[PDB]
Amino acid sequence: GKAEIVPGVLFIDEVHMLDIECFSFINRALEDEFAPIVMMATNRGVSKTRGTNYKSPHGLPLDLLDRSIIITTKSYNEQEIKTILSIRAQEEEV
Amino acid sequence: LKSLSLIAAHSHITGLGLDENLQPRPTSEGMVGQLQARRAAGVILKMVQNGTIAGRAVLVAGPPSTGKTALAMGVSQSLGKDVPFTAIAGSEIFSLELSKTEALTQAFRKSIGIKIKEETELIEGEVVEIQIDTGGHKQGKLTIKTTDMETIYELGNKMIDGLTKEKVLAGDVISIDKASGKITKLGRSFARSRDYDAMGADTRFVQCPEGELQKRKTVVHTVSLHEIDVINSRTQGFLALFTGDTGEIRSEVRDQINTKVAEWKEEGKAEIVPGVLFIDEVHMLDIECFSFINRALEDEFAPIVMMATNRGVSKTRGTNYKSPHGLPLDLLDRSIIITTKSYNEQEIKTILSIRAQEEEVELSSDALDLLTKTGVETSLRYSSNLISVAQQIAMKRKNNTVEVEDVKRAYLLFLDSARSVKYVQENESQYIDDQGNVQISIA
Amino acid sequence: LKSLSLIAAHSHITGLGLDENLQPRPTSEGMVGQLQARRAAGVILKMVQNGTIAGRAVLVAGPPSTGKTALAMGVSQSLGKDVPFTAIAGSEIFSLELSKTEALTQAFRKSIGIKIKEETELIEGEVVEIQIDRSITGGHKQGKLTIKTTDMETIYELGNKMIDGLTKEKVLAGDVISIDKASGKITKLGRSFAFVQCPEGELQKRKTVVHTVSLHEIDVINSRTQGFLALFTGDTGEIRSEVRDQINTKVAEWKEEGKAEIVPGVLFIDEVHMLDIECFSFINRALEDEFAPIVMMATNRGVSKTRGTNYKSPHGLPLDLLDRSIIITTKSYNEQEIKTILSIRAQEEEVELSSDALDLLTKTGVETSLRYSSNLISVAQQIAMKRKNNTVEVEDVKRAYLLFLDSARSVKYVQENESQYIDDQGNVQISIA
Amino acid sequence: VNKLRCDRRPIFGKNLIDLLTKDRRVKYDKSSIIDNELIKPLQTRVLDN
Amino acid sequence: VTRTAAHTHIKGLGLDESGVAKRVEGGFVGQIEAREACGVIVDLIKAKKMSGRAILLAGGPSTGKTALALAISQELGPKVPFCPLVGSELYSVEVKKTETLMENFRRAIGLRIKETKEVYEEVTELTPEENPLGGYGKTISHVIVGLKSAKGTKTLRLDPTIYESIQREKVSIGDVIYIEANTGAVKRVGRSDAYATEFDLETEEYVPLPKGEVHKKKEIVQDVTLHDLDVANARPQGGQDVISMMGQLLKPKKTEITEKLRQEVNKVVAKYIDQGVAELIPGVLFIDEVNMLDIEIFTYLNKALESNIAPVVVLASNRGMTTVRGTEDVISPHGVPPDLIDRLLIVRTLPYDKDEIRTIIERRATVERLQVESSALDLLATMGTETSLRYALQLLAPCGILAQTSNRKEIVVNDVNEAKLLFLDAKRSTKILETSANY
Amino acid sequence: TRTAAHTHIKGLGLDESGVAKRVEGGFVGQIEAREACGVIVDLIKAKKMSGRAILLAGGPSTGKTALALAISQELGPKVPFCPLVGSELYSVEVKKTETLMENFRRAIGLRIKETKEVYEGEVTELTPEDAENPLGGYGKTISHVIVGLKSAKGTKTLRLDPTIYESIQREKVSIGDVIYIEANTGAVKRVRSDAYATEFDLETEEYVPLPKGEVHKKKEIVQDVTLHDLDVANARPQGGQDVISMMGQLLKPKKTEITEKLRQEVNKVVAKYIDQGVAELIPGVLFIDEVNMLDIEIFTYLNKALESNIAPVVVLASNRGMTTVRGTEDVISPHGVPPDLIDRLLIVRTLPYDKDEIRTIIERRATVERLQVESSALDLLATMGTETSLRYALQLLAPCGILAQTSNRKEIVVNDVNEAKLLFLDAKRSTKILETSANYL
Ligand SMILES: Nc1ncnc2c1ncn2[C@@H]1O[C@H](COP(=O)(O)OP(=O)(O)O)[C@@H](O)[C@H]1O
Ligand SMILES: Nc1ncnc2c1ncn2[C@@H]1O[C@H](COP(=O)(O)OP(=O)(O)O)[C@@H](O)[C@H]1O
Ligand SMILES: Nc1ncnc2c1ncn2[C@@H]1O[C@H](COP(=O)(O)OP(=O)(O)O)[C@@H](O)[C@H]1O
Ligand SMILES: Nc1ncnc2c1ncn2[C@@H]1O[C@H](COP(=O)(O)OP(=O)(O)O)[C@@H](O)[C@H]1O
Ligand SMILES: [Mg+2]
Ligand SMILES: [Mg+2]
Ligand SMILES: [Mg+2]
Ligand SMILES: [Mg+2]
Repeated sequence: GKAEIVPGVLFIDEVHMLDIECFSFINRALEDEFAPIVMMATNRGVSKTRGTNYKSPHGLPLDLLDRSIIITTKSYNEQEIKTILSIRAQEEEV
Repeated sequence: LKSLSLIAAHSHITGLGLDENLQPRPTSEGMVGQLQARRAAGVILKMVQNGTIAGRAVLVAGPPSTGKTALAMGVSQSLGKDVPFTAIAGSEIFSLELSKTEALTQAFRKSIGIKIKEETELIEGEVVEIQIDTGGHKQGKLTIKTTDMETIYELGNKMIDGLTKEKVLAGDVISIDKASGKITKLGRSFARSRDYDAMGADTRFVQCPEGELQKRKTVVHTVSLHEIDVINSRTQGFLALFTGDTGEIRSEVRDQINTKVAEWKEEGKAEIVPGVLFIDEVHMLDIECFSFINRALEDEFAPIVMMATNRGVSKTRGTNYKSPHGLPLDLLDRSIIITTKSYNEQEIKTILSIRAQEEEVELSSDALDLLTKTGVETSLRYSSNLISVAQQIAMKRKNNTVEVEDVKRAYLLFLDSARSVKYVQENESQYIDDQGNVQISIA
Repeated sequence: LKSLSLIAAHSHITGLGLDENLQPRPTSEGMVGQLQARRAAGVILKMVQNGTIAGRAVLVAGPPSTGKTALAMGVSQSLGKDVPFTAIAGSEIFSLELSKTEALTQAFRKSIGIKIKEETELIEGEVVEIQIDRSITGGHKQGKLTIKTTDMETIYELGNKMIDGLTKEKVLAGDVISIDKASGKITKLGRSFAFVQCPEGELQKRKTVVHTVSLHEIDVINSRTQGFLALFTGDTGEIRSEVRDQINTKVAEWKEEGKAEIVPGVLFIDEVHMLDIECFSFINRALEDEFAPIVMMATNRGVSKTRGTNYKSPHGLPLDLLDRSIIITTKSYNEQEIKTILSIRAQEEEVELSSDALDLLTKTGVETSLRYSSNLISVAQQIAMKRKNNTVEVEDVKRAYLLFLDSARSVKYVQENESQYIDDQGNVQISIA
Repeated sequence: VNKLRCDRRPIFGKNLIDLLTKDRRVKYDKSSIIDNELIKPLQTRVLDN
Repeated sequence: VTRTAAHTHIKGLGLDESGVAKRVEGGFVGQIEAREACGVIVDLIKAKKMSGRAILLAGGPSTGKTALALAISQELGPKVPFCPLVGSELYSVEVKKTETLMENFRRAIGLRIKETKEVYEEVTELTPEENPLGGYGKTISHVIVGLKSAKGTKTLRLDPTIYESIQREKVSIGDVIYIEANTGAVKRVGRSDAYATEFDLETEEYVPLPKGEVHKKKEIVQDVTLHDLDVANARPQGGQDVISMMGQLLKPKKTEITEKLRQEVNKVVAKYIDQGVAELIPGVLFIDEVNMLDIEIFTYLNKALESNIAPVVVLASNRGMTTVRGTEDVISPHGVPPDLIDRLLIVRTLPYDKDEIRTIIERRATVERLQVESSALDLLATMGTETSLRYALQLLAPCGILAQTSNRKEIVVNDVNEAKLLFLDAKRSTKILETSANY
Repeated sequence: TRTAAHTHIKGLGLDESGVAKRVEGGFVGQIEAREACGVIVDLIKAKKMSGRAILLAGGPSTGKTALALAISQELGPKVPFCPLVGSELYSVEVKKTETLMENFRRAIGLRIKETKEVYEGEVTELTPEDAENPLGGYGKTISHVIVGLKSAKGTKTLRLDPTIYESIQREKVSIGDVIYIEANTGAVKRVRSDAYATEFDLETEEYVPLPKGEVHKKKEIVQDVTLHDLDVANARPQGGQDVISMMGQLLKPKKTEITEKLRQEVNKVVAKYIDQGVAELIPGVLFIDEVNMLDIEIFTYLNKALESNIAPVVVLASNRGMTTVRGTEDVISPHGVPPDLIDRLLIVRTLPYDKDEIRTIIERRATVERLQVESSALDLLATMGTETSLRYALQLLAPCGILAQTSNRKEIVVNDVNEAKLLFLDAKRSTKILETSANYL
């Protein structure tokens, strides 16, 4: 009762570009008793997996792909672009 | 087992000590067979022990698990002590701060043997008890009281102010050099053990030596010349003996040391001691290494190397062409070949029983014969692991003998390589290819 | 003064022997032939001595052993003196304490220089009397040194620390001595005897001294504290650009006011036929820099892939840097040219060859290369010296030729016996049977 | 305290200082008598510069 | 204030003397053969009778290799050393990876050392005062120093070095010390409480008065491996001049351990154990993701397994007919060459079953202190059986989040389908990425 | 008392007027190669040309290393010989260019010689030679100082300037222990004598017997040092409490990139000493063998450096033929060397010997090893050596002799050699073992 644990969450980008040794590192880390939650994303789809000779969906092999969970994201229509740009403009007070 | 050594896969084999006839025996020191191989190994060991001819070479081939590493270790054991053995594997030369060529040169520099002698003088037993009649040291003579002679030594400018150096109460055994040397304390006396309850770390108590004082002592050292290289590498090069920051030793130091050892050998102050080099599985090494050794093994100081590999017709690393044994013809020309043979049932069972003895493991007839069958259809190493696992089963089964029960339990619960491959080929669905082809789905 | 050397290949030609209009003599000042190459060298040297133009790439191509480097060294020597000039090669671009970027940067920086003038004062004469008041084991002293010439009697004085400065070494009462005022440094002009006469003239003389220093040296001396060690040890890398900009504006305003004077140098690069495309783009950016020495190049091949690329660009150089470069191509030698070269090489070796020696040298130059002749001359001369006469007849040359080998003969010998020596699949033979 | 002494006395080292001094001695005293100017080390070069 | 990450639901293999397993015990369900083999191996390990044993198991992802490793690590207790590190950590920077593997073998083997020490402790009184007996100025070699403590005072003089230690501690008359007589130096407890309160403020701690008799004596038992001794011997520990402070301020780097140091440490540890100071225990080594190692390691281990001190290692490869990383034609089962598999045996770790998987999910619900309904549990277990248990495992917690946001303490089919909609899996991504104009 | 396929090749069978005979000087055969190398040795002694090079062409055991060691022996201590292979050039610590510059500066030597007067003896006395103070003040003014000395059979008193009193003051000469003073340089230097050694029971004082010879003598010193030694002495900072030197010593100095400014200054100073006659330059022969592995960058670099003024001769050795040049596969050139170098360099060929010469080689190697074999077995030894190889017979003779010695013999007869050749194999038998056995052997 002297310290206070604050188990935050780590954010990483360009995971298709990640390499197999990092893949194994995170694979063991996920099974470890101490591992903060992960926000990992691959902008490219069905891209070459860096550090290996083979390409798999998301640029990630099926092992970590099944180990983790997936949230898909689709593109925008025009009206939300209009609203976002209007918000940008009123933020820029023009 | 002087060190914390527990056991070896080949601990029963300690020494290729062939008899005076050098004619091989069907059984000797635990090894069986290798008759012509053992005869040639004895010849090689004698040639190494000769210590007058350098630049020899012997090659070892044959399938592994035939005692090749055991062969080299037995050769080293039969060579006795005072001959350090270079324990370097193939995957130890591709170092970062040490390039392969000068790493091999350093291994050879360690492999050499040499002896050195030196002589010094001291005074023993100087229970002094100075008493003079302030400073200046007027009438500077000190009482000296050892076991044999108890007199008063006269001093001079260097001692009458050297006795005030190393400020002591003069109730202890001290050493001085009669050859114009300094004063060194070797510890206090037992009477000084009681005066202070808890003696300081500096203060130790040792008796007055039982004898005279003027001791002319000779000392002998066996230090490799590479250690002297590390010592004199810098102004204070004593920290680097163990850390490992040698730094790709230059050849000028090498030839200077060669000249120094030659002149000391001519002076008689130093004499040589033969050395050996041994690295296992030479095939997985760069062609550059073979090219370098093919020239560096005919130098004046060229200890023999125990070449050994087991591969077939392949390519020498660092090239593209097909090569014999995965080795260049130049290296496969200036050497002689040692080969091994497939195991037979008798030596298989004898080796298994000897290993069981080394493991403090009792084996009965049925278990011994079944494990001999395993070690003849498979290799002997599987049976050497199975004896251990079966003795574990037995001592968990409230008995010490090993029989069909523990062996069969091991056979069911431990898989042979061939049946393992068959299981892999018939259950590939759960396995993964290079492209990450895995059938995680079940139903 | 003379720098140590031996009989070098390029120790045979000095300068180009040009004219006022830079017209080329067929054989003058060592250089033989290459008339339009000589004209190009002359226009280049006038261009660089003009000083109004910076950063112009020039490339030279030609067949192997065609005097390109000879012309380059002639141009370099023809640059006169008192002006710095730096040269590098095709494998010194890389570095570990420096990046290739910074290595090329320093190579460019070293050529340009500056010269700052200053006034200097000096006292000179002969110490013929001396009297120092010095207590033994004390801390207070004075002195009177009578440094004099043969014109007048002058007992000079020393201040607080000057006693040690003028008594550091032996000072006697006849010795010709010259000391400086602002430093008190001692310079041994020579002992009077036991051997220089007592000097005449006035004691105290004034003069001017100009000090030269390169751009990179100025950058490295003042950037940090330990850089003085880097003047010799080179213990620095990627100097901070703020110091570079400060020294650049300092040099600009010094030139504007006129305290100092610029002495622009030249950077030389040869055998650049192999180099990374990153270094080629480095050249492409450095050429238009405001301060830029004239840069030379060299090549031996034609269509070839530049390092760091995969396209076989002509001249071994990317087309962008090709276009922004001045090409001076060289062609083969004339038989007159090669025999004149052989004669001048022989007289540079001062080996008194016979007429038949030069005849066979020219025949070999027609048949094969010229440097092989430049070694056959030496071996034939030594074989003739084995006969002790200072002439070489057909016998020595023929024996040397039929005992030694050029490329083609050994090539054909290996061709007819490919199974003897090591081949690409690695088989060699030791036994004749 | 007997145990203390018995443990304190053996502080032996692998390579003695005497084994180093004999390896750091001078056999040839000197050579190249004129050498005060063939080097003139950098510590003096800074002074001269 | 708890965190359970795919574990803490396992506490042991759950076996007996007769090798009888339990269907649901210790967080393990099923795997009769694997549990029997692991029990036999750990029973062999506990005897300390051998060294260098090895074993390879063929187990796919989520089959339970890491669970078995953790259980076996807990079988031997916290005191038995263990260092299971990732197979990609071998490829280091400042030290060659074979040297790192030797360092790990050195770390794995354990030991238990001990030492008995005495110590004295405020200061009652003080009387300072030998003869030069010659030309020396004087000879100070004894000073009576007080020793208050709490349960009795025993002042005593020793070697003068203790006196200079007293000045080194800069302790006043009313200052408590803690002087271990083994070295004669000073360890400072602090100031005292008796001669305290000389001022209303004091940055220096008053420090509680020492408790007990002054002539304190004790014994300490510590289990320390050999690599700590090696790294301690490598760098200096004391010093007073510039070298010591600059070296300590300098950042040490990982280096290569020399074999002569190995001989020295073996000699000294043998000398100490022969006096009864230390007792011997072997180690345990585990590496996961081994098939990514290169052929040079896979063939150096052929001779490294012959090391006489090397503890028991466990080898774990999950793939099949794969070439060793960096091999043009050395293709082997599980990416391990045959000349290496000729030194160890093979176990088969297989995936789970229907009731097995549903009990796994229920137990994970228990350790996550969440209540699971039969319908949702069966749906999770079934869709795990078709594709993957880990999907249900990673859906349990967000489903509990949904239930909490619904102000309920159970998972309903609504929650699991909502998590399924908001969170996909690998299978749904195997047929959806192709129709993406933007990569 | 050691031998490794050597200790039988000395010289080249040379002679005045450059003639090589059949069987003499260790070497047998190769009259052309030996005469060419003798001419090369004469060229090296001439010290006229700069940076020449000659390659070799042949199979195994043709003399390449033997010829290199022969010329190295012929050089002697006067001219340094530096053997090397390009594989050692793979210096991780520093770049290849700096390594080649360092090898170049190592292969350039300078021989220094000087003689300093020495006045020896033992100080018999020390007295002032007073004159009245002429300048400001009166009293004492020593005119000069004369001090006696006596070495064995030589007694003489040195008259010297009075200033040596400070030396007497500075060196604490005491009386009659050690004297080191010259006529012009002056000042005494001290290093007692054994006559007083027994006056103290134990001390830390030095003693020496009486000096020998006359009071005045001279000493001659010759020292050949490379310019690289001067360069590294200039570069490496040595000293004490000064921050630069002790910081460098703490830092464990590495191969710092010495600036060419210091190198050129060293060259200038060396030349200015050499021309004065106090010094003279001597070259050094760099030798590199088995050069096929050398890459294209080093090929171009050596082609550039071949023209250097200070460049010493570098002799190169290899045995390849129709191969692909190492470094990159674009150049498939003879001898693993691009024609950019082959056509610009002198090629020398070698070839194995005849049965008589090779048999003499085997016999002489047997003689050096002190073992021997009679004709009835040495005939078949020669036949098998012709069949198999030279190195095969040379290396396998020792096992035969050792087996005979352990079999209570000194000669080598038909049995021992028969079973020895029965047991061991060679390269062709190695390939046969490769492609016959089917049990991984
Ligand atoms: N002649 C023999 N006598 C007793 N044991 C033997 C004999 N030959 C082999 N062995 C056993 O077989 C093993 C051989 O292993 P080894 O050949 O040294 O491995 P590697 O082939 O990797 O060098 C040893 O552990 C040894 O116990
Ligand atoms: N016209 C010439 N004048 C002087 N020297 C020449 C001439 N032609 C060739 N040489 C000599 O032949 C060698 C050929 O080198 P060079 O033509 O300078 O470069 P490259 O070898 O790259 O063509 C030079 O070292 C030079 O000494
Ligand atoms: N037989 C089992 N009983 C209970 N839980 C298991 C079992 N096998 C695996 N698990 C659980 O599954 C989770 C993931 O297992 P994982 O480490 O991926 O297995 P593997 O190492 O075979 O890939 C672990 O946290 C573990 O608790
Ligand atoms: N021509 C030769 N004359 C004398 N000895 C030779 C000759 N050739 C080889 N040798 C012997 O062989 C050894 C060197 O072999 P070497 O010729 O270098 O082999 P390679 O031709 O493969 O380079 C030397 O120790 C020497 O005793
Ligand atoms: Mg994993
Ligand atoms: Mg082995
Ligand atoms: Mg040229
Ligand atoms: Mg050689």
